[PDB]
Amino acid sequence: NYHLARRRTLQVVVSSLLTEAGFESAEKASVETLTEMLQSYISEIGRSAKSYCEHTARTQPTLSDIVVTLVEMGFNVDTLPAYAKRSQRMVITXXXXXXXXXXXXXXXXXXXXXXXXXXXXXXXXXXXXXXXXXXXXXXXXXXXYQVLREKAASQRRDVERALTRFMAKTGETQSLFKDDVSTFPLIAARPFTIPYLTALLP
Amino acid sequence: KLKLSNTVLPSESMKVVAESMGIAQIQEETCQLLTDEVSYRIKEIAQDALKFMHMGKRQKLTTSDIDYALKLXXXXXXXXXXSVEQQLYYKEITEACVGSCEAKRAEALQSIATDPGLYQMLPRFSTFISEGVRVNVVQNNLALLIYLMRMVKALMDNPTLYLEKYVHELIPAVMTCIVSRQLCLRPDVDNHWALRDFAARLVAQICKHFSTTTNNIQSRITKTFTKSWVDEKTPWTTRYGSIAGLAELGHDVIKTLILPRLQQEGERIRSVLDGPVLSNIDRIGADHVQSLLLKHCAPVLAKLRPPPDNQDAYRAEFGSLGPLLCSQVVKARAQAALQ
Repeated sequence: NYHLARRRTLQVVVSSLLTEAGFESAEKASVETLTEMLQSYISEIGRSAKSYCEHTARTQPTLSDIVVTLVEMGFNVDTLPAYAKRSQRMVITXXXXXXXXXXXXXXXXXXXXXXXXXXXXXXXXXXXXXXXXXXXXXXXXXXXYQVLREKAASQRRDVERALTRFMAKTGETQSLFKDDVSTFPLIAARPFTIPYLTALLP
Repeated sequence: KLKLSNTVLPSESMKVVAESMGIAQIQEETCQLLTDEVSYRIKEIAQDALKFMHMGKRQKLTTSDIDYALKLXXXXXXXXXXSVEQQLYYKEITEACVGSCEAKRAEALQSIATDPGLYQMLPRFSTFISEGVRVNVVQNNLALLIYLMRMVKALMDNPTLYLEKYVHELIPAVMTCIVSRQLCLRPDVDNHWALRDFAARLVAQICKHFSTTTNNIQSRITKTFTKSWVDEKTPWTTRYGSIAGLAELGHDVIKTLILPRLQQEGERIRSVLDGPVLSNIDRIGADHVQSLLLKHCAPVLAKLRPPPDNQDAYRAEFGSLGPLLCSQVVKARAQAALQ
């Protein structure tokens, strides 16, 4: 798709030479076919010089080589100065177009860890560890002995006070002050039948 | 499993092409065998050119290819989605969001927009950024706003990471930055209006992708910005964020909405201008807000109506638009002259 611009530049050259001729209208497919014939003629000149200058041990085609090539391909070269009086004096040179660029980027992590490791070749680019390598996750360590047993004894105290409040407000209640429903609702006495089987049971 | 019938051209059209040169009266079977033999030669040259470009190693055939062919009981501990290497890379991303160096800033913005298939430094990343949005709205710092709003911009331009499942904890954090109370200092509100320009510009990039499904995107945000425009006795930061959010939605959105709101907000202009006794923070605040929204709504009316009768167009726009609307119409005519 990107090769098409030079062929259309050759079409612009054909249109400029038709403007030099003086054609107002044209047939577009015939103009493109003559452009194909023109680039095949250029390739035929090139093939002639290619197979022509391999007859020497040298490679470089000179001016007289192209003279013998154009006489071989049927052209009177004596009109080449006079056609100059036309061409580079009556047709304005069109310029080419090539807008190439190199973009910039930055993905600077800090991880290499192997410049020239075991398969040692100093022509490479180790990318990163953020994309290639991986790791493993645990995400849970505390390991604090005194803090752990403080948490355990605090939870034991919480269970003590919770069951204390529960059966404090549940059952028979006699308090310390008058009506300690909120602060200290101590469980009142049951007294039951057989104390020794209960109070001496491991 | 396959049948390769002979592609034979209709011999009557071949007789039309023949008798265009005027040969003779032609029988059918002669042209039939001619189409047969020409089809054999065409398919053999086609096999030759396929051998060429399957040694040229392309599945497409150009003209030049056939031109060269014409040469003839306790469970185990859990593990997060992160690894240690990419969560420290995650910490590099978050601290480059904090990062004062603009070289580290552009490195972070390029890393977010050009890490395709990351997908696992996804939502946990975006989750307490939005909580970090919520805390920093309360903390009210313009620097953390412009860092996170450009960070969403790099998130939106990363083409592989689809937003669809993870939309609905990001968009209200964007809209929270739009509405109100971005007040670092009272003479330093000027940078916040460009933020609301940038934030509504992000919403324009949002709305072109997700409203094909259930209309949270178009219908809810417009009815939010409609009723926020209805909300009287609110600060003008709400009024600027609503209209500029509606301004980024498109040409025809403003054509529907600011067709009655041309003169109705012009009444809001001359309620502010020649209005209160002395409140210069709200005066200078509302004035350039009404100035910016006038000349940004002006290309909507310039594309709709012609720039004739600027005195009558000011009467059609409640006076206060003229001649700044006519000056923007002259600027729109100069922009048309540039084309």
